Amino acid sequence: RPLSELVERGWAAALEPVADQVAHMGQFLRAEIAAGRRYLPAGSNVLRAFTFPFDNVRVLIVGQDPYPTPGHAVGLSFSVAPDVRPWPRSLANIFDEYTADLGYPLPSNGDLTPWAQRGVLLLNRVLTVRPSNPASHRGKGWEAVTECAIRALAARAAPLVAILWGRDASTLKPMLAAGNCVAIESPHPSPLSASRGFFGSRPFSRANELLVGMGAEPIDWRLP
Ligand SMILES: NC1=NC(=O)NC(=O)C1
Ligand SMILES: [Cl-]
Repeated sequence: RPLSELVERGWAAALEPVADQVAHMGQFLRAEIAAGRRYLPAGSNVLRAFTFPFDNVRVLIVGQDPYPTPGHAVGLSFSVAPDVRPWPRSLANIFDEYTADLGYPLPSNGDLTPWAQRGVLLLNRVLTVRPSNPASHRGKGWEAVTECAIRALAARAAPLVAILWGRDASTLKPMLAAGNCVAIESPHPSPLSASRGFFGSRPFSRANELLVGMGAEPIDWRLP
């Protein structure tokens, strides 16, 4: 199916340079199934981050690979379905920072869809994984797709704040360099850094200070 059927209109235009590579990745996933290997998230969720409007993205959160445990990955980085419990460790850590940074009560569930609906792009650099095999689809072709996405956001006239929660943070920074109104949060602790740099990093409040300083609306980070 063409991009226009898979992703939101603005994203379909932004991702046109990787249209053939996206189709190629569809073929890779089919071949995995044919080879007797599984992948996560579900096929219908692989491109889910790009189903919210490109034009309203104001914050980019970048992870590395999807959750490797069956029933966790849902196509938005770090998110889980609202009936998943206990939360994965990374997400529990994210929520302990959420409460500290913002002063909001602990969320009821792990669904980050409200962030996506408000202009937060919950991107992983690699969009699929073989279950129980962490980082197993590294180098299989997603990187050109997600790089295209990142560079497209940075080329927009609009403000953008980037939060780098993956191992490749240092490879990602240059992709964000050309954007005139792009601010990248540094340093780059990841959720599992926990009290050795992640807690107290204030990613949500800092994003909003930066957006407001650039004349953009803040993100409402509140979760139920
Ligand atoms: N634990 C996780 N690490 C990531 O980098 N991304 C995810 O979606 C989940
Ligand atoms: Cl985790």
